[PDB]
Amino acid sequence: FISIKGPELLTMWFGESEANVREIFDKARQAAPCVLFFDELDSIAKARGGNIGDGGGAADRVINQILTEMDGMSTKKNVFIIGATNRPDIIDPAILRPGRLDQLIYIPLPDEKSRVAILKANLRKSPVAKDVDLEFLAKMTNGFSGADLTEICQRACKLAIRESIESEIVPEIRRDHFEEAMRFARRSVSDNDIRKYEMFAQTLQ
Amino acid sequence: PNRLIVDEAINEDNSVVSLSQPKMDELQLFRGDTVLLKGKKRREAVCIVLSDDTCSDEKIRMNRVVRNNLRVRLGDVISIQPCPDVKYGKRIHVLPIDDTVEGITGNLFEVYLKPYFLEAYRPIRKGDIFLVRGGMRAVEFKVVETDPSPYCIVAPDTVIHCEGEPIKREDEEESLNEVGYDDIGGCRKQLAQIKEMVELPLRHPALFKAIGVKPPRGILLYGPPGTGKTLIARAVANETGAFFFLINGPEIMSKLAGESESNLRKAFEEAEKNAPAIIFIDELDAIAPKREKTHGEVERRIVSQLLTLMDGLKQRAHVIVMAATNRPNSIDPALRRFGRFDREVDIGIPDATGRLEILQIHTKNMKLADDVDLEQVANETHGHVGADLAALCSEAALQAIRKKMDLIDLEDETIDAEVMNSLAVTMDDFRWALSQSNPSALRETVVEVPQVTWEDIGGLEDVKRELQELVQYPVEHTPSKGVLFYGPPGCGKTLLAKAIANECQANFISIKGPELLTMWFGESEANVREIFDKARQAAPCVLFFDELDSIAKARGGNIGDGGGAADRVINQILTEMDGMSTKKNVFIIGATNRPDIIDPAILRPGRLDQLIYIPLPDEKSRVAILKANLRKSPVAKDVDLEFLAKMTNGFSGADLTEICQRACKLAIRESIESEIVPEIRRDHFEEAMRFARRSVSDNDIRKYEMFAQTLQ
Amino acid sequence: VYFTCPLTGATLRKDQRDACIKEAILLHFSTDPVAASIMKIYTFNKDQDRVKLGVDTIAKYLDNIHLHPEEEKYRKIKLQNKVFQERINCLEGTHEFFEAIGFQKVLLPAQDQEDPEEFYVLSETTLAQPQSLERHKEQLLAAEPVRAKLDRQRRVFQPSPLASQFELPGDFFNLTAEEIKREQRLRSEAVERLSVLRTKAMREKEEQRGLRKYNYTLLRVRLPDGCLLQGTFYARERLGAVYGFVREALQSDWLPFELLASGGQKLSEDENLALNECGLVPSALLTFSWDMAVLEDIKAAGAEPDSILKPELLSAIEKLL
Ligand SMILES: Nc1ncnc2c1ncn2[C@@H]1O[C@H](COP(=O)(O)OP(=O)(O)O)[C@@H](O)[C@H]1O
Ligand SMILES: Nc1ncnc2c1ncn2[C@@H]1O[C@H](COP(=O)(O)OP(=O)(O)O)[C@@H](O)[C@H]1O
Repeated sequence: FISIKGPELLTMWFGESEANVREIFDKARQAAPCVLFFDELDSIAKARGGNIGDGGGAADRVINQILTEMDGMSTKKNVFIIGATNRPDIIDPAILRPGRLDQLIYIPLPDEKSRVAILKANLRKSPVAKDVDLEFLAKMTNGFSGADLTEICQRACKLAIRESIESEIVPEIRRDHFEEAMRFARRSVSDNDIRKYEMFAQTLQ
Repeated sequence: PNRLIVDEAINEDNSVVSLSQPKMDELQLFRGDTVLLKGKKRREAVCIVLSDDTCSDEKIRMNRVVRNNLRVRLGDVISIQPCPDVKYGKRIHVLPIDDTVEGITGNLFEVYLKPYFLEAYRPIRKGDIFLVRGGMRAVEFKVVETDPSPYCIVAPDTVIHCEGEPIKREDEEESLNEVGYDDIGGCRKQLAQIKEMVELPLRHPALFKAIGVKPPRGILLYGPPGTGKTLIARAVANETGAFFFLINGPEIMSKLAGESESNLRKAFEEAEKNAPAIIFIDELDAIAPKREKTHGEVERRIVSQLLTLMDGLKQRAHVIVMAATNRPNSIDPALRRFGRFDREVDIGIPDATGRLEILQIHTKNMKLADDVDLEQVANETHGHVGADLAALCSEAALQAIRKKMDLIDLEDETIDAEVMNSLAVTMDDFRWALSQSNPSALRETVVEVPQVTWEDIGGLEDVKRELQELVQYPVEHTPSKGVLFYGPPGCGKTLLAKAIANECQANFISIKGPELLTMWFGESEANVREIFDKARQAAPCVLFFDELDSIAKARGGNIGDGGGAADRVINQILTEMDGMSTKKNVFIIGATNRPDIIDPAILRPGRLDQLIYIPLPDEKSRVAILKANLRKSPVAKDVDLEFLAKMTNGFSGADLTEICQRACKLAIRESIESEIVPEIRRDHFEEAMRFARRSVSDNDIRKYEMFAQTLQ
Repeated sequence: VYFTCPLTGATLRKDQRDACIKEAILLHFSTDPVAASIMKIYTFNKDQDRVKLGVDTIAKYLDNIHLHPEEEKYRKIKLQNKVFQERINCLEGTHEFFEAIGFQKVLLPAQDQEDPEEFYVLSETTLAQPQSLERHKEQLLAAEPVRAKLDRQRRVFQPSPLASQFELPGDFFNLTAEEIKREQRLRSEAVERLSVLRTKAMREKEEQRGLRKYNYTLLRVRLPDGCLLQGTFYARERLGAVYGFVREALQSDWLPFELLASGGQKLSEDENLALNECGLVPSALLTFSWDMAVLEDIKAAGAEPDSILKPELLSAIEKLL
């Protein structure tokens, strides 16, 4: 797994060092089998202004070099490219043409059954008391992301550990530890951000 | 038992040492009792013991004069043996050391020994060496005869004799005028970092000889010239005992091909022969400049020779190489690879406290007049480094010397000690020197602890608590490492960042619009990496990015050119933030007056996760603001600040300040006109209110409230 | 630290003071019940503000009957009165005082309740002569708590030169693995503490750890004749009590002298400063010297000042080992 982050794409543009794009794809060719993950694909469009910018398109030096390398990469090298963005509305449409990242998958906030599954999965490493109501927590955390549900379970784990250590100066995480964890956990994704994502997904039909 | 580790002194006096009280209680000795200290080579020294609130329970604090008499160094262990049997002396014969009595004559007893011992009751042992400062010289004396033996206490009835030639210093005796730790003022933290890295492999070399893991091979000290880069390297070598070898770029580069590389590798061989040793290479950027800058064979070959000599340190046991440069990015990058010079320390520029300490160091031997205020001088000498404060003291001394020596009219090879004894440097002489001195580090950014406190900020009681919780929680018990402030201008955004830095005693790094714009305009956004590296080196610090939208506005803001919300500098800032951990003791604060046009990336999880709204002050806050602004001036009882606050409903904190400042100016003008009234009267505020206006409109408040509700 | 019990002369430690004095006051009732109850009211009760209000309220009840001795409504002091309950009934020893100065404790029917109430009723024998209660009123109001006096334990010592003769082992200067690892850890922790970003509250929590260890001091004086004079003082004691202590020890208590502190600051007899303000707590050595005026006469007359202390103290001199 090769992790490529927005800051790398941003530096290449501003420093006129797009040759580093070849290094990224060359590493994937040499690391094969591998998955080459391009995070923050929106960073290029944002570098050109993103929300404001000029009157033109998203095409630029860095995306042109990236697209060129993608076209020259064969599936016979066992290299698969995955992209991600939090602002799909400003991604250069060229990257979505056949031969590139033509497949689009929407990853919404977890729903009622998924949030319970997330809370349960995070607790496989620790005993959970029978008084813990994970479905109740999932019902309250309607606006929470998977990252936020993990903090709830992990914080409850730390709280149970704190009590366990103090008892020797406990065998499982109790309901009180999850209810206390809820006092600090917050949703990271606002209602306005959710509507932006749902409207885009609806636009794609 | 009854033995402690030798540490640095707090009290500079040469006859006293300090213990932690619990050890004085175990030794059953009182504050002021005389004790013997047992050192190496069957030597001992006699001194008075006190106590303080800072000495460690297992350490004894003593200065250089006491350590030299015991032939011990910092980190060693000595025994403490109370000696209440010490009696008062009858006759003591003291003679100077020749090395420090040169060019000076006259009656040394009347100038130095008499006031030093008179009614001081200092313990003295035969063979002791002690330092008496005065007359712009540092003159040390050795005791050659005591009527009681082997030690006594000097009394007002004790005869002090001094007859004979000065004593030639013995080869085992070190001069007290050699630079040590007590000669370094500011940058205490940086010196502590060098101690951690360097003193252990030099004082206890066996810990690294028995293992395959080598101590740090090189330390790169960087910062403006005149900050103490060489002084630290010399002080560490002199205090630990390691042989100090001095190298510099020009000395090597001035030599011809072959001779140049020979001298460079010869010095390394000598360090091994004299190990433990420290090799200090000054002007590293001159001896090892970036290769792409020249076609000369000598410049490339010297870099290659230095690279191999650094790598050879795995064989040259107990040799540590230190280097000095102006900036870590001005040297051939090969030197900074794993090993070699992969560790660096930012010395920086002394702040007001450090500058005062430096001035006090340079005046060790100087007689000052009662009107001299070195703290006031340190506050005015902004942009000066230790090299400039050294020149400042010298110039002030020279002006005082001319004023009096033109009256003495002594034309000879020496100057009488009595003439120097009566010479004092007054405030007029420092003031003159300040006018002639010119700081060498005025263009470089000065980073220090701000003087803004919480009493200077009116209102915002909840924001004050929030900032204290954000910094205190990760220390008392993922915590956020940054906050964005938004809202109308002139409400205290900057003061909030400074006040939290003040209370924490943290360094404040102020980045303003023009600085962000300069980096964008000149395509030098790479400097953002140095800014974040400074934030790490300055830790604990608060890294404040003001006017985050200054570039977006400069490029159009409401209209726009070829860009939008993101730019060269903001994107580099985002890059570096991802590499900073919550454990780096750096708190990043941003501010903007136009959150609708700011790159939203800065608020994404892991960055500026905290978001605080700063509204216009309410009625009770406006009163608090007026009182804070007037806290530094006399105000008449007829001034009704609550009534004013009731009227100035739409005024920001900055707008209320204009009212206070206008009233202050009017009071000053009236007082001056009367002399050609002693406090600010209501009439001055009533006039001020005729010109002051609110800077924030009602429509602008709605814009901020909508954003606040959009993000929650 | 040692104290003398003011009522018995017994030698006590700092913790034994209340136990002995309280017992002495309870026994004193066999000699003078009024004096014993007065000491009991001030000594047993730690809250002196309530004691001062209690004895003032008692003084008012006594003056009320003094103004109208012919009116029976002033002869009985109700123990359930709001002012009596708050100031008098809450203190130990106030009931014993009333009985000692001629009041009988009785139960009388209430003017509006079935349950009898408690009263102190003055007898005819004492009511006939108000001068007795007037004297007892002043004896209570002018009183103070009984507290054991600090024992100075005046001693003179002669240091033995033998205490300074000791040789170290050859391995004395060779530090252990724990001493070297501890020192390097302290260096790393010192650099880390300078690097930590913390608020003032966390800074004070650590600094405040050094604030509560001492409230008494032992002082020593080094005399020109080679003798050491020692004694015990309270941390709040004034410099004038040290000069008085030394004057009593000197062969000539009238002969002017000065005491110099261990920090080089001269202590004047006319400076009413506390020992914990001058830096003489929990312990300090002072340097003794005669005034210059008398030293000039001593030298001019050919007299060797070979005796500083009175023979009455020197005959009991102890050695330091
Ligand atoms: N931080 C400091 N503290 C005390 N003195 C300093 C400091 N920095 C510089 N000085 C003084 O300035 C001078 C430095 O000159 P030099 O030995 O060439 O060192 P450098 O040029 O590397 O700073 C010395 O006189 C030194 O005492
Ligand atoms: N809350 C406040 N309390 C007291 N004074 C304030 C406040 N807000 C603004 N001021 C005044 O406004 C001036 C500028 O404040 P500053 O924080 O620099 O504004 P900004 O952060 O918008 O640049 C300060 O000198 C101060 O006197």
